[PDB]
Amino acid sequence: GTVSRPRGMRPKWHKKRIKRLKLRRRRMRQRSK
Amino acid sequence: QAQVGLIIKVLGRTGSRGNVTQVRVRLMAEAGSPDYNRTIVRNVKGPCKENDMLSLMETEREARRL
Amino acid sequence: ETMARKEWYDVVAPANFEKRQFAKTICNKTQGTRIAADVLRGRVFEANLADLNQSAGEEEAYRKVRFTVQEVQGRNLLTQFHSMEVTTDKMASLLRKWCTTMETTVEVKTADGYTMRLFVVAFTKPQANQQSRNCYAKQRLVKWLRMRITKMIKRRLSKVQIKEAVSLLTRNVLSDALVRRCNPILPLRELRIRKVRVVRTPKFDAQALLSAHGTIPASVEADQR
Amino acid sequence: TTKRRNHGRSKPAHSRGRVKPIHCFNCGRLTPKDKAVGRFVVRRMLDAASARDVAEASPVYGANFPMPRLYMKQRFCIACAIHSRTVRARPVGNRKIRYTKKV
Amino acid sequence: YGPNVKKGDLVYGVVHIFASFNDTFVHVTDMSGRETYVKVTGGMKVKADRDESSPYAAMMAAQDVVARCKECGINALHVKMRAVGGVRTKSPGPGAQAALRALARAGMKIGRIEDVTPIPTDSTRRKGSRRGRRL
RNA sequence: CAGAGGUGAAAUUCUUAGACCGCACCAAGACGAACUACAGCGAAGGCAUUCUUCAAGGAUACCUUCCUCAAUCAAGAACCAAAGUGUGGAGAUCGAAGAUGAUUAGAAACCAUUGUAGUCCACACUGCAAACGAUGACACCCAUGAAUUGGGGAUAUCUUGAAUAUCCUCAGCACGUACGCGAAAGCUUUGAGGUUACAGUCUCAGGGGGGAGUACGUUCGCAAGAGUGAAACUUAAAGAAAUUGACGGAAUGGCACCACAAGACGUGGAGCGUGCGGUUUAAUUUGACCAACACGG
Ligand SMILES: [K+]
Ligand SMILES: [Mg+2]
Ligand SMILES: [Mg+2]
Ligand SMILES: [Mg+2]
Ligand SMILES: [Mg+2]
Ligand SMILES: [Mg+2]
Ligand SMILES: [Mg+2]
Ligand SMILES: [Mg+2]
Ligand SMILES: [Mg+2]
Ligand SMILES: [Mg+2]
Ligand SMILES: [Mg+2]
Ligand SMILES: [Mg+2]
Ligand SMILES: [Mg+2]
Ligand SMILES: [Mg+2]
Ligand SMILES: [Mg+2]
Ligand SMILES: [Mg+2]
Ligand SMILES: [Mg+2]
Ligand SMILES: [Mg+2]
Ligand SMILES: [Mg+2]
Ligand SMILES: [Mg+2]
Ligand SMILES: [Mg+2]
Ligand SMILES: [Mg+2]
Ligand SMILES: [Mg+2]
Ligand SMILES: [Mg+2]
Ligand SMILES: [Mg+2]
Ligand code: NA
Repeated sequence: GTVSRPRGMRPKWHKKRIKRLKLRRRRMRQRSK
Repeated sequence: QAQVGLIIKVLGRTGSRGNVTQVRVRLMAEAGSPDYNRTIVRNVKGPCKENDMLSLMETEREARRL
Repeated sequence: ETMARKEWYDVVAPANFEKRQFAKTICNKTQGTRIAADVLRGRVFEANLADLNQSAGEEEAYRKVRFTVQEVQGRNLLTQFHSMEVTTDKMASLLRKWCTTMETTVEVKTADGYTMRLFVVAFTKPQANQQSRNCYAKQRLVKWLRMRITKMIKRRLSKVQIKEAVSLLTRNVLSDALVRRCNPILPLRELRIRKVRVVRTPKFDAQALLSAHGTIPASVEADQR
Repeated sequence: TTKRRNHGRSKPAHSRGRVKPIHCFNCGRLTPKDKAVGRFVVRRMLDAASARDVAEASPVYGANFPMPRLYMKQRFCIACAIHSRTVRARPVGNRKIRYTKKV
Repeated sequence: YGPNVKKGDLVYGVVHIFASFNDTFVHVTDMSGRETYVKVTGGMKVKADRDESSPYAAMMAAQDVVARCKECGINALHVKMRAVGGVRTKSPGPGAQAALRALARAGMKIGRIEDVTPIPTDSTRRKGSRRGRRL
């Protein structure tokens, strides 16, 4: 409990997902540069 | 050897299924004995009531209160 | 067999206690280069103060005393005061909630060496007509009480010998003087010394230990049945 | 939805910022010392029958001399306080009842 | 093997009753603690791991201790009780009371009783996470 | 001297090369129990042993000084739990990663035994928290009772100045039961009141849900990342507070042989009667799947 219904997964893990996505995109572009 | 004990009060049915009775028993011993009038809490199975008599195989164990 | 090689000994408290031959102990027989007296020295025996001073009352039953074995005299174990302590149950029971628990550590060396640490504990109390929900002490009064206790204990104990210091602590005249002279600072429910520990001993003296015990009672352990 | 005006703890908004946690007596969970459920327990070492048997064999203990007790300040996390029934969920009207003394 | 005292004189030991929630120790020493007379535990009396902390194993251990210490010559016992203490539980395990009762009933005299579980005036961090043990 | 540990029960692990346990010590690193509170201090983050020391900060007291010097904010600046980063140090405890043992359908988890990085210190970074009172700062008015912390003012008790008593007062953290407000939960001199009868002052942010605090650019950062921050596109709701039901491996109080306990007979195993289903058949007419199946008499 302690919270209302989220739209999808737990927001902290969704934020962790987006973090890993940003790190991968940064690595990709540093590769192309 | 078995000591004889006299049930002096029924404290209530113990256990989850209600098949055990918790009773207070006084050890019926001869006067001048260490266990004379000594009382102890025992768990009993079977139909029992006040002033019934039990055969204690051991007199050192007391039943945990309920 | 394990106990067939064991011998019995008497532990002897110093002469300022009434029950001289408190406690009994066993040790291995001397065998080879391993001498019993050489492992016996340094053993520490704990005893209730009420057992040692039978003529004392109920407060003595809450204080434990430890003695260390200086020397072996036949089957007697000559001892010196090691430590003293309130029992855990009594100290735990002395605590209340809505009051200040003020502790003082005092370190004082007796007139013959023998540094000791005193560990004094005191409690505030409400006054007779007080209606307040607590009797917490102001920090200035706590520091003043601590300073006064330190001064009184150092002055009283640096002047005397180890045996007289032990007599002051066990007959708790020092604690009575402390509560009498410290109550004007703060009203005190209780001021007691919870533990005394000898922390530094002087070099071993034979004459001083023999003067600590006076008339040494005989040990019958060595004699035959 | 705010369940409690005190938010389950003794820390008003402008009293202090951080209260150092303690380990739950039962599970070890870290709990702010204000929030934890604190009980001071004075416990007999033996029940009445064991006490009688031991006092019969003791020159120290008897009617004149009481046997020692156990003293413990116990602080519980909320889950362990509820599970051990030292504290129970209460009806909304009864939640404001506070006891200041032991009863 | 006993001390050379008159008949019925009280020769004291100290019993260290260590009742955790996993086991029970009944340990008799002299009053300095250095020399051990006898040590019997619950696991010395039961076959199953789950039974060593129980009152019955503790009582059997206390009976053994009295049996051996009667031939040692010790007949009176000062008592030291402890829980695990330290940074773990201060509540004694189930077997302390039973061991002490069996000591008293089997014919030993009881002297001073004291509770000596180690209490920190401040401690190292206790096992488990900040979330505690999660069952 | 034969076990100890650990669990729901175990096993991993330790142990006659003496473990566990016992007494007194030694060393090292953390931490400062009980007292500890709807208590104190701090701008916030935070801060509990003692003593000695450095600078501060607030309140109170004042017929001291002074004379508008203020309030609040882009820009700029300083501080900031934990985790994390760098260089030295430390390394007891606990413990991300990992190892082993259990549990399980599987179990990379929860549980057990361990254990690296960490956890602690100095110096330098990072600048994010449910960094919360989810409530910006300054100022005014505002009902009642019991309290509490510090300082003052006036006039019963105890010790020998300290504390306590009664009353008042300024400042502080709060509690219970008035207006008034609010969608309500609730708030209430501690406003979320004094607002459609809408104006004391300054300032930050918001404008249906997602996409998304994502992309691109840029600044900062050793890095991790931080700050700033869209659109295409998609969607009719998302959301809030309360109400009544239903449900809960939540609590409490009761109850039942269509429940169990103590039991007695059976059934499930065989043969056979009967009903139901499958297969078959030209058709094997159909209904019914605890509350169908010797039921549709
Ligand atoms: K960024
Ligand atoms: Mg819930
Ligand atoms: Mg909720
Ligand atoms: Mg929300
Ligand atoms: Mg006060
Ligand atoms: Mg809370
Ligand atoms: Mg403050
Ligand atoms: Mg905080
Ligand atoms: Mg609470
Ligand atoms: Mg659970
Ligand atoms: Mg074991
Ligand atoms: Mg060894
Ligand atoms: Mg070890
Ligand atoms: Mg402290
Ligand atoms: Mg850090
Ligand atoms: Mg770190
Ligand atoms: Mg380490
Ligand atoms: Mg570890
Ligand atoms: Mg699960
Ligand atoms: Mg583990
Ligand atoms: Mg929008
Ligand atoms: Mg059949
Ligand atoms: Mg039809
Ligand atoms: Mg039909
Ligand atoms: Mg039918
Ligand atoms: Na909060």
